Amino acid sequence: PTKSARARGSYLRVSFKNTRETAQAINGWKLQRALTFLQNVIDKKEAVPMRRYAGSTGRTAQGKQWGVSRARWPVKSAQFLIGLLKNAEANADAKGLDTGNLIIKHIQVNQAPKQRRRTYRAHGRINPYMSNPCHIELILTEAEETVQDVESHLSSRQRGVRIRRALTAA
Amino acid sequence: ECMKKARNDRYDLSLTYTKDHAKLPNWLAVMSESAEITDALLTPELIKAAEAAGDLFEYLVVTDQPEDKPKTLNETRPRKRVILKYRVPSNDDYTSLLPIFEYFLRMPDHLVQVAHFRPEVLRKVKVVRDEEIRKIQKAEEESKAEERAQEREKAKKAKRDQELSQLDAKAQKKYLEREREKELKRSMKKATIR
Amino acid sequence: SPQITNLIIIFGMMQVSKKIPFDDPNVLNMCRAAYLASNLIILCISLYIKSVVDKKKDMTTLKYIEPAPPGSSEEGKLVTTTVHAYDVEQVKILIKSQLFGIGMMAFMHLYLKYTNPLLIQSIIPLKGALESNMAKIHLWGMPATGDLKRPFKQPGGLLGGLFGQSVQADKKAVEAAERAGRGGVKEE
Amino acid sequence: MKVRPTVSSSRRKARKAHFSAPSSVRRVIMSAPLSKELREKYNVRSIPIRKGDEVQIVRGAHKDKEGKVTSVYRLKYVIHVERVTREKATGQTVPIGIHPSNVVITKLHLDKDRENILARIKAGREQVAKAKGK
RNA sequence: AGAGACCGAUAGCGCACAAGUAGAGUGAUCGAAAGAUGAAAAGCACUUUGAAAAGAGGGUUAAAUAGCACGUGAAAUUGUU
Ligand SMILES: [Mg+2]
Ligand SMILES: [Mg+2]
Ligand SMILES: [Mg+2]
Ligand SMILES: [Mg+2]
Ligand SMILES: [Mg+2]
Ligand SMILES: [Mg+2]
Ligand SMILES: [Mg+2]
Ligand SMILES: [Mg+2]
Ligand SMILES: [Mg+2]
Ligand SMILES: [Mg+2]
Ligand SMILES: [Mg+2]
Ligand SMILES: [Mg+2]
Ligand SMILES: [Mg+2]
Ligand SMILES: [Mg+2]
Ligand SMILES: [Mg+2]
Repeated sequence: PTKSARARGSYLRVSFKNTRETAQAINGWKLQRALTFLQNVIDKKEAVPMRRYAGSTGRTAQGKQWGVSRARWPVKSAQFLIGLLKNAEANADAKGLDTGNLIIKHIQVNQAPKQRRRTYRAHGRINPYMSNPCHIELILTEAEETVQDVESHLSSRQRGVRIRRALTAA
Repeated sequence: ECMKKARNDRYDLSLTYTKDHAKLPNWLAVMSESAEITDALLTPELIKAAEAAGDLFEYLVVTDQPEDKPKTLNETRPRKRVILKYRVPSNDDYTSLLPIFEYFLRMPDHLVQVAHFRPEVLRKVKVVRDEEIRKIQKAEEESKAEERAQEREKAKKAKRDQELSQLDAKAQKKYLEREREKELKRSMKKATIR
Repeated sequence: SPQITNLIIIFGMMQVSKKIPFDDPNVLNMCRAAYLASNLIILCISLYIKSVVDKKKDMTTLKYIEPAPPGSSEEGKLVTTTVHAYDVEQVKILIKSQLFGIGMMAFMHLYLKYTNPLLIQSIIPLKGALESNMAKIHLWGMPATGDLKRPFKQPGGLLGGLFGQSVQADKKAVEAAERAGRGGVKEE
Repeated sequence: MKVRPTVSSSRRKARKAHFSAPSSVRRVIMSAPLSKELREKYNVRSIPIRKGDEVQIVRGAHKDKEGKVTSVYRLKYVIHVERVTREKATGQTVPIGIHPSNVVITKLHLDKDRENILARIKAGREQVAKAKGK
């Protein structure tokens, strides 16, 4: 509530599927690790595993560290997410949080209203040419995450057994 | 006669409004958070006893908030109290003040009897209490944020001086022009708001 | 206007102050006696106004908002009083205005030893006391309505019209300020 | 209950007429009652409100506020009262629109025209009372 | 001009709106979609991050998950948990 910062963006013209995969890849991570990984994705040094939206995509060796075979490098999604993470960093700094221990606690990509264009087909036909923009929303929280009734309605026979056993034992 | 001093000195009394009542004599007044509470507590016995008390009576309060204005959340905790203040007559005629003193002593019993209200009345009071608590933590946060904002402003000025000092002549010129252009752009963006 | 009337009176009074002999202790003492008589008369009418107020013993409830100190950025304050108490308080502020005037007069006449304002000072405090708001409502008996509405505005001059903001009897605001929880301030 | 064929009790027609009335009709629509003192003085119950009138607000969140009518915005069916104002975000002061039927006229702006009006109303009311009292 | 056991924004005239308009056709002709913030714009000052769009604080309001993609806000379909 007071140990968290949040950021969001709406109607961002970036691929919703790629952004969802990237957000799922960085979900639950430390902020610095997520930023480094996103820059690595932009530089094609680390890959985002394509899990749900992966139909007929390619295979790469960089998916080994995720256990998958299909992974890609959604550069545009990585840039948008880097911008949003930086905004969350600025919000945390303004609030006075320790930005060196922040954790990506919440991240969510939703579909935004679609933008319309046209494409021209054979035999004088017109088909839709749509973009799939997304809303992104994320919450960073400071990480602590250090986590460290009685029988009441017994029968008379049960209670007698308990008492006998206790008397016999001691 | 004592409404001014009661409101000014008593923090808890300042959380309530002040309304007259047709039942009471024109020299008395009721201070409450709810007309339902006023109806439940303004008994004819109390009205008659206060009439008997007369001008010796100063005030009678049922409260859970402190006399002085709290400054911390640990301070602002409920603490049930019943207070009775009155002036001392010069002739020592205490029989007139006996009804007030007796009813005051029996106040906890009557309050246990009748001072239970439907959730709508409770929600009316706890909203005010939550607003007060929020006001306290608000000022706490403004003080902390002001201190850290002063620190950040000093850091910004230091960074500007440190990086602007070692640039080239044309680099400094371009940097100043960019600062001015960005400031003007943001000012025009603020001005273009409908 | 009272300003113009006072200035017109002064135009003749400070003429007479340069023509009546002031080297004469007898004439000076006659003027002093007139000034002290005026002071005692305004004592009398202030006491009579207080007596009329006490006789009336009006217990009507009144609420208003006092402004912050002039020109300050502080919060306002809420006053819930009775009309009896407000009348008493304004009689007392008239008394304090007296005491201030008397002190200033004694300072400029006995320590600095100035003599010109004596004629004007023997009239203007008396005229203001006779023309005051309660010298209207109680001494003269006109009703306390309109400009005679209870929470009188600040008695300032032009700087009063600038910074001496009018007391607010707003029902919307009074209710807002009434339950703000601003009592119990640590005098300190 | 209406009887005359020229009068219509159509809600649609009434609303259309009210919300598309011209300025002269809106003047009569935006009438305000007189105070008790003025009513006793002039034998007139209500009059169309005018800029420069002094009014007291008797309904709404601004009850008991008094002031001079500074503008009669017929287009918005409201009036503007001196010092009955509000603050925008910028802190700029804007007047608050008050319906004239929510105020009472405590002091009238009087010139022969505003008065021929009062004399006509008074004469009509007195005649009607006399005829009914016959 | 007055009415109705009529319809209530896919209904009722094609048209509750800059509708016989926008647009199509060489032309004769064809011909839509599209109403609702709030009592009042009081339509978010100011700080901060950002190249910007915007975000985060903060403010207005009875209410902002009522913020000009504005009453309510279903299902299909989607994201997170
Ligand atoms: Mg497949
Ligand atoms: Mg295949
Ligand atoms: Mg293929
Ligand atoms: Mg073709
Ligand atoms: Mg598609
Ligand atoms: Mg239709
Ligand atoms: Mg529709
Ligand atoms: Mg149609
Ligand atoms: Mg054409
Ligand atoms: Mg709608
Ligand atoms: Mg809010
Ligand atoms: Mg809602
Ligand atoms: Mg709503
Ligand atoms: Mg909605
Ligand atoms: Mg569904």
